Amino acid sequence: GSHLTPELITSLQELSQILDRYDTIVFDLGDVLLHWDSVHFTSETKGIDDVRKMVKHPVWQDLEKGLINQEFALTALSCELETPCSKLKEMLELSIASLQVNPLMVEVLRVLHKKDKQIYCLSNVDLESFSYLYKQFDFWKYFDGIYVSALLQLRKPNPDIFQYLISSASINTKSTIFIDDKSENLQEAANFGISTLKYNKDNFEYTAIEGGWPIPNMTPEIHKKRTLGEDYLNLRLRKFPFCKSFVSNNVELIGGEDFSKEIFSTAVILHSYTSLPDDIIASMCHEILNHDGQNKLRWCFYKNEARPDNFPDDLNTTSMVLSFLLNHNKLTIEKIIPVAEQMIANRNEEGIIQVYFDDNRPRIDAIVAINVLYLMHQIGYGERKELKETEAFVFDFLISKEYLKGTRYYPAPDVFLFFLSRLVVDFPDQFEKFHKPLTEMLITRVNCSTFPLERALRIIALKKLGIVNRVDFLKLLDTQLADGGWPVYGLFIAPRSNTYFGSRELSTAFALEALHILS
Amino acid sequence: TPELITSLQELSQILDRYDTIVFDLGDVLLHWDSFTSETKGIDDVRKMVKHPVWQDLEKGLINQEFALTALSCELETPCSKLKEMLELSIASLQVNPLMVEVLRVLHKKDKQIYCLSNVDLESFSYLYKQFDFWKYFDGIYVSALLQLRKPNPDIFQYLISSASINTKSTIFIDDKSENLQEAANFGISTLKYNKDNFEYTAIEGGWPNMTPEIHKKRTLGEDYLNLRLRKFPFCKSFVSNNVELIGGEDFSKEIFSTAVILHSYTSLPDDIIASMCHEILNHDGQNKLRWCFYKNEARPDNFPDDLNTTSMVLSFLLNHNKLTIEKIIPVAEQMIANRNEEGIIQVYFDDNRPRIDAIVAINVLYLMHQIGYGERKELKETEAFVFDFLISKEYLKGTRYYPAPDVFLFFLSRLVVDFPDQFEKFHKPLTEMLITRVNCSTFPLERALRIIALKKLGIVNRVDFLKLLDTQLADGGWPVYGLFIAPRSNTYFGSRELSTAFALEALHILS
Ligand SMILES: [Cl-]
Ligand SMILES: [Cl-]
Ligand SMILES: [Cl-]
Ligand SMILES: [Cl-]
Ligand SMILES: [Cl-]
Ligand SMILES: [Cl-]
Ligand SMILES: [Cl-]
Ligand SMILES: [Cl-]
Ligand SMILES: [Cl-]
Ligand SMILES: [Cl-]
Ligand SMILES: [Cl-]
Ligand SMILES: [Cl-]
Ligand SMILES: [Cl-]
Ligand SMILES: [Cl-]
Ligand SMILES: [Cl-]
Repeated sequence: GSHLTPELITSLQELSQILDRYDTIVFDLGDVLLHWDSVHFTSETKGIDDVRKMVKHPVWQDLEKGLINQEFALTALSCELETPCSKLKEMLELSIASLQVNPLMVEVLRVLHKKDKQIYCLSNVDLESFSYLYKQFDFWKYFDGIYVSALLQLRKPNPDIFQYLISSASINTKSTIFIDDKSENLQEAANFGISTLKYNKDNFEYTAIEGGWPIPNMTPEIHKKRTLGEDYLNLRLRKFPFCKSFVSNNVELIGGEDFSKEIFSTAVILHSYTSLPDDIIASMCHEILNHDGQNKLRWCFYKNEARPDNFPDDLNTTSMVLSFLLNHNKLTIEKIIPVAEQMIANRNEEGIIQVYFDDNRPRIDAIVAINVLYLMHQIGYGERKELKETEAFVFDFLISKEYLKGTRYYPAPDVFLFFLSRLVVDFPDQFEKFHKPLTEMLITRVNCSTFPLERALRIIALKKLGIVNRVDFLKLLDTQLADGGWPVYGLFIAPRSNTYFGSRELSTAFALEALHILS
Repeated sequence: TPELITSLQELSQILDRYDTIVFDLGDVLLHWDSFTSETKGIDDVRKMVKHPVWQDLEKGLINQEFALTALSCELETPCSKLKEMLELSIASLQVNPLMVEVLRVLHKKDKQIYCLSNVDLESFSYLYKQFDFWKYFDGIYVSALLQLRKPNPDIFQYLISSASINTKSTIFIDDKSENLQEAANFGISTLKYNKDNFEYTAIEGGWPNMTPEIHKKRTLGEDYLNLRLRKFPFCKSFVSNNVELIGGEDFSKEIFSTAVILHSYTSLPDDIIASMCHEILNHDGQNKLRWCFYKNEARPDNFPDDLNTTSMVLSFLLNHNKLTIEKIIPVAEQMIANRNEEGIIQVYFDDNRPRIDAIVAINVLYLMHQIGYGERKELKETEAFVFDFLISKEYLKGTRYYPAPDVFLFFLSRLVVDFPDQFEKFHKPLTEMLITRVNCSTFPLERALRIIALKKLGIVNRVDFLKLLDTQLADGGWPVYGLFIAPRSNTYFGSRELSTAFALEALHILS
């Protein structure tokens, strides 16, 4: 008998010794951390009765990979399974509503987290189910990274999903064990050198895997597109370190004209793309410091030559600039704190910090509130009680889903979620209640629009929150133009004239950040 | 080392030696005469066409608005100035009168003749409308429709495979050396066009992309469709209030879907054709060779026989030798007795339910020409109805029973291509419309219609075909699609069978 022989495990003490030997543990969700009831007769007798007929149908694979959504999958299945779609939907909702944790295995996960193991979730789940599961259960915080088929356009047991996890997370397979109930997933993982642990009803099957042989994707294309985009952006900003911009009446800036007389794009690029060459940072920083419309560490959007009559300094440009200058050691907190105090003196009747340093131009904007809050927490103002109404404004904007209508100056919903994730992730103790609702919204928006900049925002925000969004990443590659830059995009607007501002530089900087953060 | 040629008589003997001739458009068939500007930015269009972004535009990845927007940034020229220059360039193009005559003669001598050219979609649409040599090509291979461009060897392989070219007897006329160089690598002889002469290289051919995956998907699709129709030869249908039939309920009580499939997908196995033909012949909604859309069990009270089901059924049976023209002609005469006061043939056999529909008129006209009624004078107004519907672009509003514009263009293409002498004036306006619509909607059945109709008109639409491939589900079927509606209640009918049958016809016709 040449077949390897799994060591049977029947005592939690044994399980703990085995698991303690490994640096990295990979969990499945289904029937390891969760269980559910699949049988649901309804008020409708026609058709199937067991949700297992749906999840094992080939169409379910398209759902799992994010190619189709649940409405679409159920339409196809109502035909193939000769069952009214409204019954299929009812069956699926009831099954989903009946899911619970596996108490032993969630406790296992919590303990491995305490012991500072590296823990990853690798699972086939469709996108809307994943959203729901993320909100409903509370073991996600135990994971160092979450790899879900609907965000990957891959599914177990395809070898490519194991290869992508191993590469994405830099896994050393020799000290990695994989817990799953399906034998064909475990066999696929062992052939990558990962040791296996079969989760059975009353036992565990433990197979140590010496491994050692090397590992068999998109990676060559990726390196050339990254290089081509870098070269494109570096040439643009070495030639024009004052970031150019075009104005038009549509988000694609079709027929836009060169404007190039506002400092905010430059600040945005400094603030967001973390791999700029040092010489470009210096030249762009110089444009910030020497900008026309700086008055006593307050910044105006416009160069003086372009400033409309009576156009005030604004808190969005000032917050983002002060925050960048402080992070790069060009200003001290003690110089910034008096300007922050003027921001706190800029609240309106509801207590919300406003957009302009000008009592005759009252406005609020939830992204401007976010970036003001970011600066506040950065300088030590984080517990000033005068911030409470501004934070609640931001919180309700998220929870109410009002952000789906955009803000006054930023129409795209993902921009709000993106700048929010900077605050929620960089100051986690002060923003815990934002973490899950924010991550849940982002999950539901994976691949929901085609604009490269929007794609890139979702990639970066989700990855900073522990979740790998490979789908938006792939489609982001498809839209690089042949000179290596991405298309222009209108990131913000003058709302009364409906003028969009944007640049190829802005799109390309975020696209490269997204490519970098998943590398 | 090329052989320099300056004798027309020689050229004629070189060209007579080849079965297959490939033309480029630039310099070979169209040349230009280059009007200044003191505005800021570039003066010659040469800088746009050599910019890497121009390649995206030629490959059909972006349109002209998009490319001009990027180019206006990289070239620091106002996009409106780039746009004006582009347009003046394209409109100053003129035919090459010698080559157009060479091409007319080769066509009249029965050669196989192809156009292989890098041109963006909107320019091609304009040039297709502007000039009248397109009719001498057997197949037009344009980069914006292929998502390939010269001189990459992929585009030559695609052409050789797509048109089944024997390179031994093929010669390529072009004026760029790198294009000819690449063609030679495939065994194709070259004729470099200069203004004073041709350089001719004879090259010995005759020696032997995504074909692996295409085959799997075609096999998977055929297996899905064959299983569905072996199990339900009365083609099923679902109904709902939206084109995707989200929320749709099984209906399967109308015969027209079965007729559409028999009529449109030409590779069904013999046994499925027989069972489905049996459903047509046994349909109880039938009365003296007129058909009703509904089974009797579902017929609404006083619902009449209609010319759309009847025309399509009679046409299919005549074509599959189940009925004779002599039995059909008295039904055709009843259709001619069904004109409204404007002289247009109506939808229903019932003077109390007066309706017209441009697709019903098309399928009636098709039957008429098939049976020898093609010159009856009573058809004149119905034909003018269809023509005005096309030319006026009113078809973009859909017809009464078919909301999707490509459905009208697709059924028109069958008529126009199957009876080419009676519909000449339709050919170019119809091909123009279809060209501007390449890749303009996501629905698979619509993609498929544009692919099939364009190929029948001699233009290879690979853009729509590649996107078609991505929407197949893992069981081999494409998603359900609402092909027609009961307009007063706004009910869509459709099936996965219909979507799948058309998608497979599209894959087959480009194979
Ligand atoms: Cl639970
Ligand atoms: Cl959690
Ligand atoms: Cl997969
Ligand atoms: Cl500059
Ligand atoms: Cl400090
Ligand atoms: Cl406001
Ligand atoms: Cl707002
Ligand atoms: Cl904190
Ligand atoms: Cl023509
Ligand atoms: Cl190329
Ligand atoms: Cl049947
Ligand atoms: Cl006959
Ligand atoms: Cl009518
Ligand atoms: Cl109509
Ligand atoms: Cl004819």
